[PDB]
Amino acid sequence: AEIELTIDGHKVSIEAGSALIQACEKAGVTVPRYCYHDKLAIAGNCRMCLVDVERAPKPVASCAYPVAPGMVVRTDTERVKQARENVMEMMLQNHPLDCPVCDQGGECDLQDQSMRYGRDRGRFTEITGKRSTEDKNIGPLVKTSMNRCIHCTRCVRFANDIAGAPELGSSGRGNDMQIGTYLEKNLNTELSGNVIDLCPVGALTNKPYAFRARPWELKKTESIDVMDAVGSNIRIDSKGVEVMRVIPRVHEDVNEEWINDKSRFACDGLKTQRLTTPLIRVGDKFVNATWDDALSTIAKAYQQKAPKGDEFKAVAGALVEVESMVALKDMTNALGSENTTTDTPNGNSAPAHGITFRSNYLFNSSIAGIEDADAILLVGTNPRREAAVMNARIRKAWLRQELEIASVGPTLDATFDVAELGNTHADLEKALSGEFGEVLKNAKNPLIIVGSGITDREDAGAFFNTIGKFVESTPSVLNENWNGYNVLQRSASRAGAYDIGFTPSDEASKTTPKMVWLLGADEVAASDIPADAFVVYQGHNGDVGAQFADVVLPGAAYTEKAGTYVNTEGRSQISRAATGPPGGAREDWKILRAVSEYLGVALPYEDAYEVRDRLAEISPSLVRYDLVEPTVFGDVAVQHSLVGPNGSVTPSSAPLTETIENFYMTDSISRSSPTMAKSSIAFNKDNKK
Amino acid sequence: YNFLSVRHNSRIRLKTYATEVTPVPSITCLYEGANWFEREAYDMYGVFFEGHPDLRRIMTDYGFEGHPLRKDFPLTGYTEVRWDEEKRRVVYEPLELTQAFRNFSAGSTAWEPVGPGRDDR
Amino acid sequence: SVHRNTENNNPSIPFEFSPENMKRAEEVIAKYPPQYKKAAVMPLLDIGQRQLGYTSISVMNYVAKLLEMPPMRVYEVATFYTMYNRTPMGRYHLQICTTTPCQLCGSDGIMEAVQNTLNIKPGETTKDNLFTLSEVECLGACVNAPMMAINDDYYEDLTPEGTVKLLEDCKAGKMPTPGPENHVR
Amino acid sequence: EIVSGAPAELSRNRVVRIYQQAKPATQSGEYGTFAWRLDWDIVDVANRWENDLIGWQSSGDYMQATQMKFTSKESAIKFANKQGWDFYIQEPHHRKFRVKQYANNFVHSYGKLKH
Amino acid sequence: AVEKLLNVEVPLRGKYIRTMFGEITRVLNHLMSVCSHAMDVGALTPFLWGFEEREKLMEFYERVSGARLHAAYVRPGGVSQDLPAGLLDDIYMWATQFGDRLDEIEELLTDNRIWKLRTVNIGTVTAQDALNLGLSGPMLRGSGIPFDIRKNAPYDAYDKVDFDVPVGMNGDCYDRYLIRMAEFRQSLRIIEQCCNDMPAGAVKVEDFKINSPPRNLMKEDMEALIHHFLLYTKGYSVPPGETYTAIEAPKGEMGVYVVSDGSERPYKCKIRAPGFAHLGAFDHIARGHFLPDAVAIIGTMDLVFGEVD
Amino acid sequence: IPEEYTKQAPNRDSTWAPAQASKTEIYKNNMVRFEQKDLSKQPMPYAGIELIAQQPVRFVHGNTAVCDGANHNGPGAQGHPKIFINVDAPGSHACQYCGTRYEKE
Amino acid sequence: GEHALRRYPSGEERCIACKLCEAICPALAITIDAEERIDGSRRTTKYDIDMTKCIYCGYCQESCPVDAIVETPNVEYATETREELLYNKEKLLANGDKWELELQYALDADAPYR
Amino acid sequence: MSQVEPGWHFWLGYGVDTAPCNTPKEKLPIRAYPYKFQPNYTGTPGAFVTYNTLKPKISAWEPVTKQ
Amino acid sequence: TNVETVAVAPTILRRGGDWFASFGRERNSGTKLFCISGNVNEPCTVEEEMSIPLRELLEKHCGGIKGGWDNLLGVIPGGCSVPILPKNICEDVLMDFDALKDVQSGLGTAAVIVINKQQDVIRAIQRFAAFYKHESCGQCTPCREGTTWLLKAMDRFRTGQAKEREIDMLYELTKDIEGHTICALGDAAAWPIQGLIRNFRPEMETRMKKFHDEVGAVSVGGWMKDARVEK
Ligand SMILES: Cc1cc2nc3c(=O)[nH]c(=O)nc-3n(C[C@H](O)[C@H](O)[C@H](O)COP(=O)(O)O)c2cc1C
Ligand code: SF4
Ligand code: SF4
Ligand code: SF4
Ligand code: SF4
Ligand code: SF4
Ligand code: FES
Ligand code: FES
Ligand SMILES: [Zn+2]
Repeated sequence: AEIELTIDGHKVSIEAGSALIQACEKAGVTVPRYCYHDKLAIAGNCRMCLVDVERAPKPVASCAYPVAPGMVVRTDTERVKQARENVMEMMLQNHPLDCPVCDQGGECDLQDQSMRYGRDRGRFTEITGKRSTEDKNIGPLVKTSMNRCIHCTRCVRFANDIAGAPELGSSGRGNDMQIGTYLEKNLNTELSGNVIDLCPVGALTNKPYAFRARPWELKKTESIDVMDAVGSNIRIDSKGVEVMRVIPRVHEDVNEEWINDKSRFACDGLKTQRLTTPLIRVGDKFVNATWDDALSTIAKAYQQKAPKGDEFKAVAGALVEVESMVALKDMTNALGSENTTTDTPNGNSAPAHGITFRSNYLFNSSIAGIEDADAILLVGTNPRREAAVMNARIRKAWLRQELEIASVGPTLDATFDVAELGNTHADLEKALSGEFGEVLKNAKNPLIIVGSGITDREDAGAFFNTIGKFVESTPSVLNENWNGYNVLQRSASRAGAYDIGFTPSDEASKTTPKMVWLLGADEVAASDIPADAFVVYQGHNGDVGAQFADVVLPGAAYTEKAGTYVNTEGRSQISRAATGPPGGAREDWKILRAVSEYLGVALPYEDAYEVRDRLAEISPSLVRYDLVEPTVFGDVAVQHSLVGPNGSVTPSSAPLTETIENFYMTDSISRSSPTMAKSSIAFNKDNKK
Repeated sequence: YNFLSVRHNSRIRLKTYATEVTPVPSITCLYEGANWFEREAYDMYGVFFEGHPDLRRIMTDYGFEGHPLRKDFPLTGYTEVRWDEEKRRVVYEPLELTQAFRNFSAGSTAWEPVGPGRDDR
Repeated sequence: SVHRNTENNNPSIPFEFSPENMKRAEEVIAKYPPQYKKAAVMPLLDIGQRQLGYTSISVMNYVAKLLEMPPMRVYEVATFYTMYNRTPMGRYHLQICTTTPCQLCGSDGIMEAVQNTLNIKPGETTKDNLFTLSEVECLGACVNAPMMAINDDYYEDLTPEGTVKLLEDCKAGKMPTPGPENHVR
Repeated sequence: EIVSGAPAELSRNRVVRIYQQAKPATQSGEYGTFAWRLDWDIVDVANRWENDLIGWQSSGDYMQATQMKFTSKESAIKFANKQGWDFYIQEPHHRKFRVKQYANNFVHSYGKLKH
Repeated sequence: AVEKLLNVEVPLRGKYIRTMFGEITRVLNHLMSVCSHAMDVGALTPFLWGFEEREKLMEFYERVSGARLHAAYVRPGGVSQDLPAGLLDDIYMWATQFGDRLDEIEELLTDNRIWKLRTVNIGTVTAQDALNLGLSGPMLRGSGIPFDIRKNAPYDAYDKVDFDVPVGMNGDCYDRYLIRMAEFRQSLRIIEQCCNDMPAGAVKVEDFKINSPPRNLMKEDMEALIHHFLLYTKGYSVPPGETYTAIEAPKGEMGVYVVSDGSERPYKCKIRAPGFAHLGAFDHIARGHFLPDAVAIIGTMDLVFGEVD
Repeated sequence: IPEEYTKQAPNRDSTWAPAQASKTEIYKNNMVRFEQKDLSKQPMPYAGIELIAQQPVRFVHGNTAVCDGANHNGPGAQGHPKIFINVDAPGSHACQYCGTRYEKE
Repeated sequence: GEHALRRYPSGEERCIACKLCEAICPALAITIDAEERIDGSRRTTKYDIDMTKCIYCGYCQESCPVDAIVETPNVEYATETREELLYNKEKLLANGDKWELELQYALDADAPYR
Repeated sequence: MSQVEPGWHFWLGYGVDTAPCNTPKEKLPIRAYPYKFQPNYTGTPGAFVTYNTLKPKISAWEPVTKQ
Repeated sequence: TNVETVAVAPTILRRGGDWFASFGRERNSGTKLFCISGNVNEPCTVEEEMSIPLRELLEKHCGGIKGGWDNLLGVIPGGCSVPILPKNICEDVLMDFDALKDVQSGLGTAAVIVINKQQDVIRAIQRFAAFYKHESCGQCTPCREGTTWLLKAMDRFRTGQAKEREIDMLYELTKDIEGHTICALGDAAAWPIQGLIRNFRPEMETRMKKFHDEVGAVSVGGWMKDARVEK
């Protein structure tokens, strides 16, 4: 299972039958490459990674020559170097001259690795023309210049293997290979926008970023994703006030190379309609005002209404930070009561799995172990519509291994061959007792993934007690070294919200609200409003909620702060700010501390570290980062998630509706971008065939 | 230290290592061309010296603390402004807030070279 | 210049196949294992080609639907093969070999004779839509190098006189001919 | 500990970041892997505002753009405690071994087929 | 210092034009030094007469550089661009008269009894002390050690040109005057033979990995564009390590000490200036004089304080 | 932020904005310091948006169009570098260095 | 000289915001912002030269590949405010529109040497 | 100075042997059609001033309230 | 398997192993088929002994050379992808594999094309360049851009636009494609031009003599000017 090979004095042992480039990169030897990639299948196309191997007449392609035991491998024979110059010359004398106006100026990997391996006189005459290539439209989200495509075929392999939209095929021979389609139809798939970070030349590129920047002006900054519960691995390109674009950084457990395609275009959703100043309504006449004026107006209105007991319904918004939610819960409990629910359509009730025993709550299997699962089934969700990179790992496993996959509930087209078994709870219990009671018990480490959309419904009862009772009642695999019972969330911060323990408590839920803390709660805001509203909308990008507001608080978004976030697997991941907040726009937990000053019940903590100290005092899984093992309550948690909500709700046969209609317009950032409006109207006959 | 021969037309270099904490002795006891240069070394670094007369500042402002060629504090400096209107002619500093920050160069290619070594032995 | 062009010019997914073609297609598919089942795609495109000349995007989409395939892989097959003519083509596709032995025995003058007869640039078709020119490379048959092929078969050993007689005849009268004489020696 | 040559009150006020520079996903090439970076945060009110006359971005951070390039994380952190300000370290993330038979172009009975 | 650290060598056209430009620069520096010296001493006419052909040397920069006196004309990879024709034709006709006018400014200072008591054995610096002071250049060779760099560590084609170096005998300011006044009429020979021996060849470096591509074929070629692009974005690769390089600037030995990271930007550069060493020696030299002695002894040792730091 | 105007200038020879986010209002452009001033400070850009409509479309019956932009009096190369563009579909007549429109006929 | 922006014959504002003239201005006196303009190509949204801090190294001219920023020979200066020095896009396009005759003489004696 | 139309400014600074009213093929790139030539306006009330071209970078929200 | 190497299989399993081993060389063996075409007297096809004189092969079985033995200019042996033997070292070599492999020619197809001396070798090899342009697949990066650049060069060599060093530049760029593909189609494209620089260059220079000022003074107004290659 290990083999020594010698690359130029560097002996190194790697696994048998592996890739020679993997040996070179383990040996710390830089080998130039264009059509190799890590998480794609190997093609021999780019012909650059040539290396000299003993007992071989030709320098073989190190991307695909498998590891033979005990090889002598030279990357520095003059045949190798003075053939690499040869191959780079014969890659460049049909490339166009777009280098000043090609988007990847300091990132054309061809251009980057040209000077140290290349050759000056690309031989030409005015008589000679190279060739031209027809530009092609792949979608209004991706700008495309196919003149530059060096036919690395990384795009094709990505659209086939990982994306599952095979609509980007190759075409033609000779000079006349074009990539895309000659039906001229737009790609409208999930995670399409990974491909512009993937084509190593600037043939594919970003449409709203198109020419705005060029990568040495850019304070490239580590941060954590939003608009998905997975807490993806982003990195923000910043010009200093504006945010230019995002790049998915590498993080091998959680979504190793990819971004959710909604998360790629928060930049056009950021700098467009932010709340820069507090706004107050005279009434249908909505004027901005001084900060202290608005604070004193809020405190004076609180003293006017005096909502002392079991009132002032704060509600967890979609996209916030843990520290603001800690300030929210602590300020409400300091003020006198507890009424904090979430955005969900009538989730003014417990999520039918207790805040006790953390393992019951989140996606407690590892994201990598998804490709270690024998056969899984999904209920109440469309994982293409939510957490698209989770769908990417699903397809990665489904092409790798043999998995029996079934959807139950919503009718979904996902690219890994589900077997839908009804739109009803009775169909669910039938399918569990019928044949997956054989499969999941017979299989080795199965998983069972549930949507958040079922927790929205009043059918969080018998529908959810059925699957919990099945988890207990099939205890043979799902107890000790594996935990299949898992849910996903729509938003990221709802995971940390249920971690801190926002309570929907029925002693307080059966009352009417008279003060409302909206934190971006665009979804629930049409219903939950009284006449005596006094809606305090804190946040940014006032799409919905500011339109229902009484006082606007211009909160800073995720980009401008060190928002410690929780994924849907319980990992704490801490951010960094990449720009200051625009305008007045102070930071959110500081806003709630100042409200605690004016609405005169002050918090016991005000500096930066004190927030983290109280957060450690609340749940110390959130101060130790990105490493979770909840092995201790794998068995008692399903008892305490089953017996509680048992039979309080008769199983309603209302069908399992689609959780998200428009994926592209969500979350009060992606809700409000002219990128996502264009991609949302990319549904038409152009996409269909 | 770079030294120069006269009879032999031959340079040499001589290195020590010193910490901001602990000094290393000067070489002004041997000749007189030192006591200006070691002032320059002290001013640019805070590499403190020893056995030396007149270890002043030359290369900065006279009330200016910090040491510039340490890679601790950047190009702007901490307090570098000057203005004189109200407290008259007292050209007193502030927090140095520039008018456009030195937008850096943070690009880097694959790898420069591997050296073709040569030694006599 | 084998091009990969649009699909606008009145070829917009409206066609099918016919009765005996589906039976013959099932006969073709039966030569291939039941799982891992694509490899009949090239002869099935030939059956579509002989059913409907100038194999359009429509019959290709019908094949891709028929053999459970995503369509771009079928396009990726029919982007290679010069058999799969796309533009509308006349009754007799006229393929002149202009490769090296065919060059060295005078197919150059044969193409000159054809373009004197049919004033057509060698990548175009006749306005009558009776003939469509294509210079082609070596069909293997370097037997009598001034040969050409016409839409099915090979006509060995052509003088320009025999060529223009064939262009007169293949307007109406068929010439089931290898060559003027019989044998190869 | 008192700072000897640091005239600011940096040492009590700001959070600094020790991080391995991330592997860029756009280019292939990995020279940013082999450093360690010190970076002061922008957790500020100064924090690069907008100018009003020409419209540059005049900052207020006297040490906005500054990067050390260290060698080892523990040498980095021994410096960071030696000159003495509040840090936060960030662990890098590798890429995991996966065996790549180039021959992954073969099947049994199975529905899906690829390029 | 950089091209030593690149292991490259500029072609012969580049070495000859940098050598002749180094020697008109030497004419310019010693001319402005003697002129500002004599203005501080008190005579105004040598100052203005010398600036009259400093203006011609300003033009000879200007027909090459982009400005009058500062220039980005040298590069690490050789220079910016080859000369224009009328420059090389004119510079002979300049050097035809410059010896005559150098004699003309020489006739009223070198001989008079003023400069013979205005400069006496004044600021005598012995060689045992001058070596111990870190002095160099004109004051060193005024103290009678026949050593510079150019004849002794020959950078950039001073090897190939007949070059004779004046040597002092007395370490005063008078030989420090006369040694500059000899270096004029030694540098004019260099301008003569570099007008004669001027080859034809590439005036940048030969490859295009390191300096700049030629601007003609940067618009007809892929590779010329990528080299142009990266040479003006990321600078370029420099191999790691240290170096130090000293040449005799006309104020003394300038040293450049560069520690290169192995990256786009120099990890450390330390200059070394004769105007920072001679200024350091000034206290040991100035003792036992008067103030109008000290005014002259500033100007002798080339104290232009833009070469302090 | 108040009520004041001086109707003497549109955007350019073109009437409206030249591109995305290039405004021509003056009040947001700090009307404090335009006062006592001629308005004959230079509005000289003619907004090259208008100058492609000045330009006539060029036809090439090949398939690949070379573009230089260089003059036929200059001794040195002065135009934009040699981009080869395609004339294949009608519409893509755009040399991305000059905006000269190349149509296939 | 003073940084006049050239255009083509019938000029479509020859600068493409290619940012090469940014990355070598050794006092960072260049501040550019760019955008895809309406007609498809890329143009300069704003173009900024700190004539406070332009050393006149000419590297801007030595690297702008379409030869669109050009050092003039004109010494036409001496403003009374800094606010009359900070050249925006309109000043430079105006300055190139004021003369290209002199610049055409300059390039046609220099471009076979640049 | 600056009353000189700057095509002649070489011929007053010796940028060319030939007077600029000689060659027509060198002299004509001009179809940027007006040539108004403001000399210099410094100290004059109509001095040049400057301004950001674009708009603010962040685009504050518009106060629209629903019910 | 090749169709001809499997066509002999039942006959060679009904006859003995010594039957096929009776012929040719000590390592090369048996009879192989010959398709003889090009500008010859009688274009024909036979199935004959390996290791025969090519002159006896032409003269005894296919008429001969159209023009006779003193009117060839080159012979293409074996494949299309084989270098051309000259008129003197085609006289007495063999028709095997291994000895002709020692005369640089791997006769892997055994299909012989013979040319009159009154015809252009340049047009033949240029036609092979266009052949590989129609037949390069697309996976190899060097093969496509290679064949395109070779076609662009051989058009210049037909018309005589090249310079004397461009011959060796062409040889170097053919050496660039000599071992750097996936399949041997690129090597097959690299063989005829490497055969062109071998045994030849009086006639490259003779065609290039037929005008002056190579890389001619042109302008490229909207298309190119002053010359063009094929369109
Ligand atoms: C680019 C290339 C093209 C080839 N074309 C043919 C062909 O058209 N007909 C043929 O019989 N062999 C052809 N071959 C040789 C095949 O590889 C052949 O099937 C192989 O040599 C089988 O060996 P065999 O002769 O023992 O059967 C080609 C080889 C290469 C590299
Ligand atoms: S990909 Fe674009 S930026 Fe990179 S070398 Fe090619 S043309 Fe230039
Ligand atoms: S689409 Fe991009 S990544 Fe894919 S082959 Fe083309 S240029 Fe390469
Ligand atoms: S001339 Fe020099 S200082 Fe001025 S903008 Fe150009 S590069 Fe910068
Ligand atoms: S160098 Fe050219 S393309 Fe780049 S910003 Fe300057 S004028 Fe524009
Ligand atoms: S040699 Fe083969 S694989 Fe390579 S490009 Fe040519 S046909 Fe394709
Ligand atoms: S990936 Fe290794 S050669 Fe193309
Ligand atoms: S010679 Fe052309 S077909 Fe065989
Ligand atoms: Zn153009």
